[PDB]
Amino acid sequence: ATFEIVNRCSYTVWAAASKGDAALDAGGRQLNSGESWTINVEPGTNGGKIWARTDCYFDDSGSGICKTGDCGGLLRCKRFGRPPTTLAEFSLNQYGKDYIDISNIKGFNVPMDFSPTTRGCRGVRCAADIVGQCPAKLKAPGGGCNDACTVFQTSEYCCTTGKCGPTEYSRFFKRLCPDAFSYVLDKPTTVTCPGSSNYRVTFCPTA
Repeated sequence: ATFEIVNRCSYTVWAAASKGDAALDAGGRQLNSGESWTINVEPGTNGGKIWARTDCYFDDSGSGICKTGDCGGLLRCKRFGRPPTTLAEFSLNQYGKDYIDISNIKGFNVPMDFSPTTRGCRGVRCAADIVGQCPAKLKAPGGGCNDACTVFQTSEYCCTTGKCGPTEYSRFFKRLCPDAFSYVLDKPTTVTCPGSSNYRVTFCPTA
């Protein structure tokens, strides 16, 4: 499956794609304002994620650091990135179908649209100004808006015991972005697409 990753933001981002234990495709690449990078993700990929990283420096071997989304200091990500990271999440060819969603469970750094380029389902979007409206105690000094598990490390925010409910913090994400996961047990906003669909992830989809 192809995922076209498009940076409409006015600033550079370093796209990242991983299923947690491995890169997807090259795993990472710089996208200047306007650039598009198309990756190929193996069918049957379960638990894939694509995200943006901001204010990165890499040296000539592709080692450095990002202020959001850093995946162990590599340009080419093999693991998930350091919150805060808006997440495009997908599992492909799961008993005949694809599942996609955007999640704020690991915070928000960059607005995002996650849409199929092929027929038979709809896309999802979290494009509100969550960084600018971010509650005081969630603001990440490094840039972006942390989820409350990251900040406070409690069973309630992290949903460790599998029994959490919504919170004042999760409700901020859900109000700004109703169509993205705001906490682990949020009512699902997952979209079912045909097996083997193709996709576009657009950073900053709106002015």
